[PDB]
Amino acid sequence: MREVISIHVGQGGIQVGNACWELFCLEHGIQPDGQMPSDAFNTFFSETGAGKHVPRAVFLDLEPTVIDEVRTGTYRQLFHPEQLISGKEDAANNFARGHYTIGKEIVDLCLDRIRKLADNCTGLQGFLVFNSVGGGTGSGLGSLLLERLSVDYGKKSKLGFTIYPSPQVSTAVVEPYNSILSTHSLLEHTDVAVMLDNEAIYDICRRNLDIERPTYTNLNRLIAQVISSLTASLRFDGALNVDITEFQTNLVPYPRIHFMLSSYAPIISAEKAYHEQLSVAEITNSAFEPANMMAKCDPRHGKYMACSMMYRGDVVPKDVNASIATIKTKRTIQFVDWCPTGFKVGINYQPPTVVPGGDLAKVMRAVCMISNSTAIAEVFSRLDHKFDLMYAKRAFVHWYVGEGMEEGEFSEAREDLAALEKDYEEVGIET
Amino acid sequence: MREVISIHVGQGGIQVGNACWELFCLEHGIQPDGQMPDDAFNTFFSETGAGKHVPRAVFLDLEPTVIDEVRTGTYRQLFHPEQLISGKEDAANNFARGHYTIGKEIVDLCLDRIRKLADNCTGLQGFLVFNSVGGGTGSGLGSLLLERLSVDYGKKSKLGFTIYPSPQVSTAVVEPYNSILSTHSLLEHTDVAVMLDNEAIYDICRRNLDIERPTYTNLNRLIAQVISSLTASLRFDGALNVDITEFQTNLVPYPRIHFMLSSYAPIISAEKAYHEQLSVAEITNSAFEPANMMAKCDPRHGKYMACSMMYRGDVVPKDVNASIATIKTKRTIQFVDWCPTGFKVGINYQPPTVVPGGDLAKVMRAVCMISNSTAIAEVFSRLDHKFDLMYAKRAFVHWYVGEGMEEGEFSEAREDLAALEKDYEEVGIET
Amino acid sequence: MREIVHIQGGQCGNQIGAKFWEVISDEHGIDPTGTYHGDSDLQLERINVYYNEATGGRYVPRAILMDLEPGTMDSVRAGPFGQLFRPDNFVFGQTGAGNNWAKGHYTEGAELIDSVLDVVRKEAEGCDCLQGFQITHSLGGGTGSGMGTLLISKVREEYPDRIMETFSVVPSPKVSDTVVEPYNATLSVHQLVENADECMVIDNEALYDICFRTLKLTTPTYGDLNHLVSAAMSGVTCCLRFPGQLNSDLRKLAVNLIPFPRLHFFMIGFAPLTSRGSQQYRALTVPELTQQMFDAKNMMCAADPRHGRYLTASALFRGRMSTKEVDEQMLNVQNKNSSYFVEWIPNNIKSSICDIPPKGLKMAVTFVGNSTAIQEMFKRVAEQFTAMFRRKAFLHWYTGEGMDEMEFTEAESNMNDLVSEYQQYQDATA
Amino acid sequence: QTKKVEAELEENILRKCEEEKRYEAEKERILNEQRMQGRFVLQQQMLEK
Amino acid sequence: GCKAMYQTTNNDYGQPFLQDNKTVPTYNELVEAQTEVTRAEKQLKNKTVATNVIVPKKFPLKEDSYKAPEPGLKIGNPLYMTANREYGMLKPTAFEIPNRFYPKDNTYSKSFPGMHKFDGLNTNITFSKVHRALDE
Ligand SMILES: Nc1nc2c(ncn2[C@@H]2O[C@H](COP(=O)(O)OP(=O)(O)OP(=O)(O)O)[C@@H](O)[C@H]2O)c(=O)[nH]1
Ligand SMILES: Nc1nc2c(ncn2[C@@H]2O[C@H](COP(=O)(O)OP(=O)(O)OP(=O)(O)O)[C@@H](O)[C@H]2O)c(=O)[nH]1
Ligand SMILES: Nc1nc2c(ncn2[C@@H]2O[C@H](COP(=O)(O)OP(=O)(O)O)[C@@H](O)[C@H]2O)c(=O)[nH]1
Ligand SMILES: [Mg+2]
Repeated sequence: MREVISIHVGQGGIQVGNACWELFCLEHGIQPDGQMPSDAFNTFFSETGAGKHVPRAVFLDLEPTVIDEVRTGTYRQLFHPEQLISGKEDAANNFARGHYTIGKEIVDLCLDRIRKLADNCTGLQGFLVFNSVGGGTGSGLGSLLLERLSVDYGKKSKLGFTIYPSPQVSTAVVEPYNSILSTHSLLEHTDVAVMLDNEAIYDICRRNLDIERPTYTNLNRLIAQVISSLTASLRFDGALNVDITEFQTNLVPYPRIHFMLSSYAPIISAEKAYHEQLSVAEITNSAFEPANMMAKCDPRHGKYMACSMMYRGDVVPKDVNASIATIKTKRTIQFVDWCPTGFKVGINYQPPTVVPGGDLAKVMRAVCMISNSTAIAEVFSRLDHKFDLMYAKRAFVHWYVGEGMEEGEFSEAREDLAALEKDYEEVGIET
Repeated sequence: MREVISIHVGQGGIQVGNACWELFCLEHGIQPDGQMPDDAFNTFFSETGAGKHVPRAVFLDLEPTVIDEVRTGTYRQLFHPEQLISGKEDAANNFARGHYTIGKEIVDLCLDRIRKLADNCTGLQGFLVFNSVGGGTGSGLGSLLLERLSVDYGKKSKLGFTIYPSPQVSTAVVEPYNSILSTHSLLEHTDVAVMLDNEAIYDICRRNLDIERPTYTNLNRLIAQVISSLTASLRFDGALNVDITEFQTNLVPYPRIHFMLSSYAPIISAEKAYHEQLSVAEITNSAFEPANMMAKCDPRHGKYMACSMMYRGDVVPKDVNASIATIKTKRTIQFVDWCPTGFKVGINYQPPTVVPGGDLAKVMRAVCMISNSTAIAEVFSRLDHKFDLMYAKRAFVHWYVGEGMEEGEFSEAREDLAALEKDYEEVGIET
Repeated sequence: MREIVHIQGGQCGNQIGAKFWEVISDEHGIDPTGTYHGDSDLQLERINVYYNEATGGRYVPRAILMDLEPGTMDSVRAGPFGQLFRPDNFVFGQTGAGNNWAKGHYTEGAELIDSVLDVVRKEAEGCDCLQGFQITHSLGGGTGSGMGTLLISKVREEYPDRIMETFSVVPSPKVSDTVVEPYNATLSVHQLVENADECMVIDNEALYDICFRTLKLTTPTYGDLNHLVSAAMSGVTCCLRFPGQLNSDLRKLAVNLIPFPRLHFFMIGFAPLTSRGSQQYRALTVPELTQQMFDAKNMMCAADPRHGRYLTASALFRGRMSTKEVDEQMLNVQNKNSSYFVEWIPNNIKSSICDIPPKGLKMAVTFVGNSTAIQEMFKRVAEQFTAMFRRKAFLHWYTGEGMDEMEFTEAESNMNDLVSEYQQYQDATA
Repeated sequence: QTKKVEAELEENILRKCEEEKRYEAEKERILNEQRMQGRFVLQQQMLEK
Repeated sequence: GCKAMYQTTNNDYGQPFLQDNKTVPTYNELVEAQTEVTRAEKQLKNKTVATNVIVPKKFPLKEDSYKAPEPGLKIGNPLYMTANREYGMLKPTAFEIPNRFYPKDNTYSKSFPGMHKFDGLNTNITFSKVHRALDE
C-alpha cells in the first residue's frame, strides 16, 4: 500500500524518465502496451481493474517536441493520455519565462493531475522529481512546482535528482544565471537533492564501459539503475529494508545541509567482467574511489558526514561489516569528528536487472552509495565565480528583466549561496 | 594459499612468458580458452568463482607489435584484457629513454595493476621478473620497476631471470653501454639473479637435440622447463619440498654475492633417448658437466659457494646421496674452504611434462641445478673491457646525454662493477 | 594413569610421529576410525596412557602437532591413520620458518607458541596423573630446531618435576642436504642440554646403513626409516603399558642411566633385525639377541661405541623368557669386555622384561646405552660450525632478527665445555 | 549404558544432516556457474550483431 | 527425538526386581563371571555406536575434449604465418598426456579461522599424586 509519485519536467527530466520507465517495465515484466503476460508493482503502477497498468508519472513540458515523441513512440499506450501535458511556446533558456510569464497558465493543470494521482494513493511515501537545472523551463517550472506542493501538502518528503552543469563542459552560455536562482528556490523546498553533473558520467562511460563515443542515452541508463537500486527496498524482499522516510533521518545533519552526491558500483562491460570475481570486498572499495563518483567533485578535499550503502544481490551481512571496517581503518578517507558512526546499510535480495540492447554487464552483487560530504562546497564556489564575472558587466540581464523579473532578485539569490558556503565552512571544522 | 606473481617486461620477457604460460596451461590441464573440460593451479592462476581461470601475470612493453600478437593469438582469452599494458613509442635500444623520458608515463599504471593483483593474493611468496638487458625497455623499465617495488613491498623475495649478451655473438652495438647500468641498478635491488645468456643455449641445442637451425622458439622452451622445475615443489607433493624463500636463505653467502647460473639435465632428442637408461646416477653428472652450463662460463676456473639441485620424477632419496658423495670425492670439482657442506637437494614426485611440437623427449627423471661460484666474475670482466673500449672515445654518449641522463652516470656504474669484481676476488681466496 | 602426552614439530617430526602412531594403533588393535578390533584383554587394560575417550566410545590420540606451514599437516591428515587426530590439536603458522633458527625461535615461533602452549596445558590438565612428555623433532631444520627447543624451555619452566624425552635427528657429515645445518644444530644443542631430561639422537646415515646391511633391501625409504624409529620408540615405553617380570618406567630408566646431570645423551638400537631370506636359519634366543644388541653396526648413531667406553647401558626384553639366562648373559658380556666398560662403577648394566612380544615375533629387544663415544658427532659438528663461522658466512639472516655473535660464541663455548667434560670420564681412573 | 548409547546414537544422526546441509551449499554454488556459462556468453554476442 | 531421552529422575523410587527369587546365582559363579562383566562394560559403547603407498589421481582433461580454439584473425595463406604464433598450434594427443598426477589438496587447511587462546577460568581440580583418596 506504499506508493511514490514521479514528476518529470523539462527535456532532461523527460529523456531520463523514458529510460527509467523502460527499466521499471522490464523489471516488473509489464509489456510496453501495459498488459502483463501470463503485488510488488503497486509501488510504481496502478491496476485498471482488468489487465493493463498505468504508471504514477506525469510528464511536463512547454515544447511539444519530446512529448510528441512519446505520444507516438512504442510507449504510446502505456501512459495516461491526458497526463502528458504539453505547452505551446518554449521557455528558451530564460528562467523568468518559466516562472513568471508562461508557467502560470500551465501549473494549474499539473497541480490538478497531481491531486488526482494522490487521491488514488493511500500510503504515499513521497515525491520524485527530475529536472535539468541549467535551463529555462526546467528551473522555472521546477521551482514553481516545489513551491506549490510545499503549501499544498506539507510533510510529504520530496526527492530531487537534478543535473547541474559541468565545471567546463556545457552547452548554454547563460546557464550560470538560472542555476543560481533555482538553487535558491529548491534549497528551502526539497528534502533530498542529488548531484548529477554530466561530465562525470562521460568519464565513467569511458574508463569502465570501453565506449569511445557516449551519448545522452547511455547516461540516462546509468541514472535509471541508481533510481531502481534506491527504490528496490520498497518493492522487493530483503534482510535489511530501508524506506524513503529512512533516508532523511540518517543523511541530513542539519535542515540546510541536504545537497548530496551519489555513486554506483560495479560498472563494467561484459567483455571483461567475466575475467574477475566481483566479490563484495572490492565492489564496496570501488564505490569510494574518487574517479567513480557520479558528480565532478573530489571527496578527498573534505570530510564525510554520513554515507548510505544499499546492497542488492546475494550479499552476506557478515561480509558487509568486514569490508566497512576496512574503509574505516583506511587513512585516505576522513570522517568528521562529531560523527563516530557514519554508515546506514540496507540489503536486498533482488539481483540487478539488465536491459537488452544496453552496454552494461550483469553481476551478482551491486552497491549504490549516497554520501553527504563537505566537498560539495566547491561546486558552489566555482558556479559563483562565473555568475560574478558575468554580473560584473551585467550581460544578458535585459532578457530576464523584460519578462517580469525584478532587478533585485538576482542579488538575493547570490547572497544566500554565500550563506550556504559559509554554513559548510563553519560546519566542516572540528570542535 | 601460496602464490607468485610473474612480471614480463621487454620483448624477450614477453616471448619467454608465452612459452612458459603455454607450458603451465598444458601441465595443469587448463585449455587455452581458460575453461576446464585437487587445487594445484593456485600457485600461478586464480579461480574467478565460476569456471575460467586467469594467470597472475602482467605484460609490459612500450611498442604494440608483440603485444598485439598475443591479443590476437590462441591464448587471447586466457589473460585479463587490461593486464597487458602497452605503450606507443619504442625505447629504441636507449636505456636513458626507458628510465627518464617515456618509462615514467607507464610505471604508475603498471604499479596500480600490480597492487590490484597482490590484493587478491594471501600468501604471496615472491615475484618472478623476466627481462633482457641489451634493450631500452628491458633495462629502463626493469630498473624502475624493481626500484619502485623494493620500496612499495619491501621484504618480499624477487627473482630475476635475466639474459646477458653473449661474449661474442650479439645483435646490437650499444648493448655494452646499457648492460652496466642494469647491473648497477639490480645489484642493490634483486634477491637472486640468474645468468641465461644466449650463446650457451645455442651450443646445447646443436650438441644434444640435433637441431642445426635453432630459432628463438627452441630456446624459450628450455627457460620454461627450468622455471617449471624450480617451482614444481610449490604445487606438486614431494618427499623433500623447497619454497621460494628456500633459495636465498641457502644460496647467498653474503648479501652482495647473489649472481648465479643454472644447468638442466637431461636434454636428449627422442630419436636417441632410448639408447641409454638415463639413470639418476648419470644424469646428475650431466648437471655438473662444465660445458652444459646455461651461461657461457667455465666452472673449472673457480670455486663453488654452494649448489642447489632439484630432482623430479621417480628418484629415490638414497640414490641421490651416493651421487653427491661421488661428486664430492671427485677432485676436479673443488669447493671453497669455508663451506664443508654445500649441497641442498630437493625431490618431487611429478615427472616433467612434454609439449607437442617440442624437441625434448619424454623421460621419467630430470635435474635442475642452481649453483653459485667464483667463476661468474669473467662475464663482468669481459663486459667491463668492452665498456672501457667503447667509452674511451665518448662514443654514442650524446644519445644518452640528450635524454636527461647526466654525463657522470657511467663512472659510478664502472666503480660499482670494479667493487663487485674486488668483492668476488676477495671472497674467492682461502683462509 | 601415569599417562604421557605426545608432541611433534617439523616435517621430520611429523613423519616420525605418524608412523609411531600407526605402530601404536597396530599394537593396540585400533582401526583408522578409532574403533577397537583386538582380541586380548591386555590390549585395553592400559589404553588410557596414550589415548583419550570421546563420545560414541572411540579413542583419540592426545597428540599436539606444531608447524609453520600447512602442507605437512594437510598431508598427514589425508594419509592413512590420520583420522584419529583431533582437528583442535592442529596448530600451525602460515609463512614458514625457512631453515632459520632465528626465524623459528624469535619472530614466528614467539607469536605462534601461545596456542600450542595453551593446547599442551589443556592436555596435561585433563590427564589423571601426568608422567612426562616425549617429543620428536629434527635438529637440522628451522621450525623443528627452533620451536622444539623453545617449547622444551617453557614446558620445563611450567612443569619442573616431570620427565622430558626428546628423539632428535642430528645431521651427519656424509648425507647432508642443508647448507645451514651446523649453525642451527649447535644452537639447538646449546639449548637442549640445559633443559631436556633425556635426549636420544638418531642418524639418517646410520639408518640407511642399517637398511643396506642388516635388512639387505634394495630401495630404502623414509617410511622404513620411520618404521625403525617408531619400533625403537615403542620399545622403551612398552613395559609401562604391559605387565612383566621386571617393569621399569621412564623415571627409573633415567635414574639408572644418568650418573651426572649434564650427561644425558643416549644412543639406541633395536633387535632382532633379519633379512627376509635368513629368518628360518637363525635361532631366536637370548644369546643371539644380545649379540645383535651389543653389535656395533646395529646402532642408530654414527658414533662407534668401541672408540670410547660405556658408562651405563640398559636392555629391554619383550616376551616370555627366564631371568636367569638374561642375567648370566649380561654378567658374562660385562666380565669379558671389561676393557670397553668403565671400572669405577661395577655392574653397570640394567635389565627389564616385558610379557607381551611384538605381533609376529616371539621375542624382541630394545637397547639404550650411555657410552663416551658419542662425542664424535659433537666434535664433527663443532668443526663444521667453526669452519663456516670463522668467515661469517650465512650469518646476516641470523644477525638481522635480534640475534648477535654473542649467542653464537656462548653456544660454541657451551658445546666445547660439554665435549671436554664428557671426554674427562673416558680417561678418568680410580 | 544401554540408554546411554541410545543418546549418542542421536548425535551421529545429527551429524549426517549437517553434512547434507553442506551438500545443498554445493548445489548453491552451481547457480552462479549455471548462470555463467549459457547466458553470460550470450551477452557477449549481443554486441556482435 | 529419542524415547529414552524422556526418562526422568524421581522414577528411580521403588520399581520391581529384575532378578527373580527362584534363579539366584551362587556366589561361586558371580566371582568367576566378572571377566565378561568387565569386558562387556568396557566395549559396549565401542561396538554399538562407535561403528601404505601413495596413489596418483586421474588427469583432469580427457583426450576427446580439448576443444581447440580457432584464431581470431583471418590468415589466408601459409606465407603469412609468423613464428610468434607457433605456440599452441598442435592439440595434444594420447601419447604426451601425463600418466600420473600428484596434486596438492588444501581443503583441510582452507579452514581454521585462527588459533585459539583459552579465555577461561581454571576449573582444574587437583587429582593428587599419591593414591587418590586423600584429595578433595
Ligand atoms: N543527463 C542528461 N542531461 C540532459 C539531456 N538532455 C539535456 N540535458 C541537460 O539539459 C540542459 C539544458 O536543458 P534543456 O535540455 O534545454 O531542457 P530544459 O532544462 O527544460 O530547458 P528548455 O530548453 O527551455 O526546455 C543541458 O545542460 C543538459 O546538460 C539528457 O538527455 N540527459
Ligand atoms: N632468449 C631470447 N633472447 C631474446 C629474444 N628476443 C630478444 N632477445 C635478446 O634481447 C636483446 C635485445 O633486447 P630486445 O628484447 O630484443 O629488445 P627490447 O628489450 O624490447 O628493447 P627495445 O628494442 O628498445 O624495445 C637481443 O640481443 C637478444 O639477445 C628471445 O626471444 N629469446
Ligand atoms: N627419518 C626421516 N628424516 C627426514 C624425513 N624427512 C626429512 N628428514 C630429514 O630432515 C632434514 C630436513 O629437516 P626439515 O624438514 O627442514 O625440518 P623442519 O624445518 O623442522 O621442517 C633432512 O636433512 C632429512 O634428512 C623423513 O621422512 N624421515
Ligand atoms: Mg624492443
